Amino acid sequence: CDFSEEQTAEFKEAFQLFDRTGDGKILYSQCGDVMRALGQNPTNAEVMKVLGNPKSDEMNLKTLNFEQFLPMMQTIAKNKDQGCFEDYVEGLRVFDKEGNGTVMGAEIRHVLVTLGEKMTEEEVEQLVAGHEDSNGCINYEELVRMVLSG
Amino acid sequence: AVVASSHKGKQGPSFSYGELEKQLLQANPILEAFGNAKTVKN
Repeated sequence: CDFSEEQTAEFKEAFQLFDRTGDGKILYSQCGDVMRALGQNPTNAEVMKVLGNPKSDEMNLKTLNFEQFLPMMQTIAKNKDQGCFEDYVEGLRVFDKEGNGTVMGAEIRHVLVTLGEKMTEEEVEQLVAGHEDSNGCINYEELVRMVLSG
Repeated sequence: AVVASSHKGKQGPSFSYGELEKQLLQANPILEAFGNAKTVKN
């Protein structure tokens, strides 16, 4: 394990902060978003690639002790390093149909809802810093920095 | 007429044509009535 005693202690203290129903554990459906909130950002698929069960009775029923959660978090902490600022800026540069930073909200909504795993009509509203009127014009450069800091 | 449709803001056979488009898609039966006949081939 790569984590120090202080880091493991910090993870325990963080694990204790969640308003769980006294399970003393963490649900397999929830643990992905816990790991996201507390540190590195895995994909929806990665939560299975860490050798968590890809099929089950229910992901809300499946649940893990800290002893099982810690290595699951450690492996992505070590092996799931996210892209560079240059990489995300390049991605958005290739995406941007206006080729000037000022992307259209409808196109952003398309590449989050339609492509990949479907991001919800509640998520997108909390992600988009601007608004989607008849213009829909928003600058991606702010958004890339926002998610880089996330 | 479907793909190049104008949108003011954002089934099966049905589609909401604009004023110009609805007339354009109605030009066909008008021209066909004045310009078509029946032959052994067609």
